[PDB]
Amino acid sequence: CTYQPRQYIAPFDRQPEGRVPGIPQYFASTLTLGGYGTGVLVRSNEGRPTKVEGNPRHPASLGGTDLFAQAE
Amino acid sequence: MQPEWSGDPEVKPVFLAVTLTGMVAFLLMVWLFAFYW
Amino acid sequence: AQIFPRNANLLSRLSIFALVLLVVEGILILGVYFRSNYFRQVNVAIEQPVAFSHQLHVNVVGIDCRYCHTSVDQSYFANIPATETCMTCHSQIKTYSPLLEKVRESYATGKPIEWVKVYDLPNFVYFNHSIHVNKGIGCSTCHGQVNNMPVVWQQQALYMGWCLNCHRNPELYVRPREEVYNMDYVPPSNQLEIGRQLVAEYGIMPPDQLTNCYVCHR
Ligand code: HEC
Ligand code: HEC
Ligand code: HEC
Ligand code: HEC
Ligand code: HEC
Repeated sequence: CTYQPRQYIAPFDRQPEGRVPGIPQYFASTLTLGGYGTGVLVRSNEGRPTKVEGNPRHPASLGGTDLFAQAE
Repeated sequence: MQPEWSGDPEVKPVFLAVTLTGMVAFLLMVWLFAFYW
Repeated sequence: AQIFPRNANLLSRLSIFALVLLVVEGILILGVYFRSNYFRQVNVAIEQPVAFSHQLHVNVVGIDCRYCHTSVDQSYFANIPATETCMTCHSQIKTYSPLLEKVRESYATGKPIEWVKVYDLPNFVYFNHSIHVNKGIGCSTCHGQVNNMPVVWQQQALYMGWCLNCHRNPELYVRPREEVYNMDYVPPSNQLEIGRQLVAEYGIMPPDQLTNCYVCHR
């Protein structure tokens, strides 16, 4: 018996240009509740969205976010 | 009151054997748990 | 004498002695098994799908570590090379070779090459190469002579005690940067004095902080 399974690792075939592996990035996008857009900054762990935050430069979303934007 | 075994050739030898066993066990345990890594 | 033979005395005493010896032996076997190299997969050269040899590329061809593991000094993850980096040499060198077929199978289809992870942590440890390397530690006192490793093996089992030994006494392992420089670096005889000076200079925190739980586990 052994401490753990083989745990194979799969890398890329062509590296994304602006990405450093293991470093999350943040992208600016808009989420609408009543059809009115609210600016959001969303963390992309490895090209997948994982955490929505607020956009400090967006009017009506200065850092703060509503629950509906968080639970998207 | 004397021990039942008092006056026996085997008393010192058995005590010695028990002590040697104990020391060996102790050293081996110590090695495995402290120095083997 | 009523129901027992004469040698029953010796048999009973020897049975007690053997029972104690057997208990001690069982404890010893359990400890050794749980601290064995087979259990923790140490010094076992794990066979890889493409048979990559660090000895050839590093010691003979002479390629820097950061050419392949490009993210080692900037993030917690040492970037495993993409097939792009493999093909920048083998598009011309050793082309039409049966042992580079899998590589050539990639870079034409998007399928990756499934390497087997040698150094594996149980996903509650949260290691970071960046701070370590930047603080004067290299992959020789931390990994082994990978420069001369045809097949990479685990040099030591990554025990909690192993990490805590050096987190507590970092003056016996800290080096004057040049940690990515070829690991031909040998520690000097006066390692203690240089290590203390480097600990003072780099500002490595005392064991009061480096042994906290949320340093590793989260
Ligand atoms: C703060 C006092 C703690 C506590 C309570 C624990 N650790 Fe650690 N830990 C580290 C590493 C590398 C491992 C893996 C060990 C291995 O793979 O053999 C662990 C593991 C543990 C365990 C074992 C969990 C299990 O289910 O087996 C436990 C109970 C544990 N830790 C408790 C690394 C570190 C640290 C590096 C700096 C330090 C600090 C801590 N651990 C601190 C703690
Ligand atoms: C400079 C001497 C180094 C050091 C210290 C390491 N590498 Fe590499 N490495 C490369 C590839 C394709 C792999 C995976 C294939 C395999 O593991 O055989 C590795 C692997 C490692 C490991 C182990 C990975 C693990 O999961 O534990 C380690 C510790 C490691 N390397 C350290 C690619 C290259 C490469 C060519 C692009 C070169 C040059 C290096 N590595 C150099 C080094
Ligand atoms: C990307 C991580 C890889 C992989 C998987 C391999 N290489 Fe190289 N490689 C280079 C040179 C100069 C040689 C030797 C040339 C010769 O033997 O004539 C090799 C050899 C290999 C082999 C062995 C092939 C064989 O023995 O026939 C293998 C399996 C291999 N490489 C895998 C040069 C580079 C290089 C710099 C130009 C880089 C980058 C790589 N190789 C990357 C990889
Ligand atoms: C000696 C070669 C070490 C080994 C073995 C391990 N670590 Fe380490 N670690 C080392 C140094 C010199 C430092 C710098 C300390 C500082 O304050 O600058 C560290 C630091 C870390 C950290 C970050 C500490 C922090 O405050 O955030 C982490 C998360 C860390 N080390 C993790 C870690 C683990 C999980 C290890 C076992 C696999 C481990 N280190 C071993 C030196 C050494
Ligand atoms: C401290 C000891 C170090 C140092 C200074 C380096 N490595 Fe790294 N390495 C180490 C551990 C404990 C692990 C396991 C990580 C895990 O999540 O289980 C690794 C892992 C690697 C890997 C595998 C890919 C990855 O985990 O990101 C590679 C590749 C690797 N280490 C290479 C590497 C290089 C190039 C270093 C610079 C000299 C280096 N390690 C330093 C422990 C440590």
